[PDB]
Amino acid sequence: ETLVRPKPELLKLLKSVGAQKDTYTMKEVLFYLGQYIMTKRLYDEKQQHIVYCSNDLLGDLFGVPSFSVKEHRKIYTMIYRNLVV
Ligand SMILES: CC[C@@H]1CC[C@@H](C(=O)N2CCN(C(C)=O)[C@H](C)C2)N1C(=O)C1=C(C(C)C)N2C(=N[C@@](C)(c3ccc(Cl)cc3)[C@H]2c2ccc(Cl)cc2)S1
Repeated sequence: ETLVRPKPELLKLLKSVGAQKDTYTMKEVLFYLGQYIMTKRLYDEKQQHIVYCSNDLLGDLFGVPSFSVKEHRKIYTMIYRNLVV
């Protein structure tokens, strides 16, 4: 539905997992974010609800060393701090 426009650095991250537009639905952003987390192993097998993104571009952009996958609104907050008109 509605389109969001990533800042350059987030756009960089999305493109590193094969994205090729300037604008995306939130659903597409989360798809690519998932791909990025899985292909970079940004988690620990013993804690499957936590993304560990400290010392990764993703942590720089989201401004946190880890976050919970069950905390959806905060995930949207962090994405929105990386969005532009
Ligand atoms: C944080 C990633 C977690 C840890 C392990 C792995 C997982 O369950 N498995 C399944 C079990 N397994 C094996 C080897 O059998 C592996 C450990 C892989 N895993 C995931 O697959 C998850 C995924 C992958 C598709 C990325 N997601 C999850 N919530 C998902 C469904 C999700 C959560 C929140 C929101 Cl808003 C949207 C989607 C998705 C995801 C997507 C984007 C972001 Cl930023 C965070 C999470 S939980």
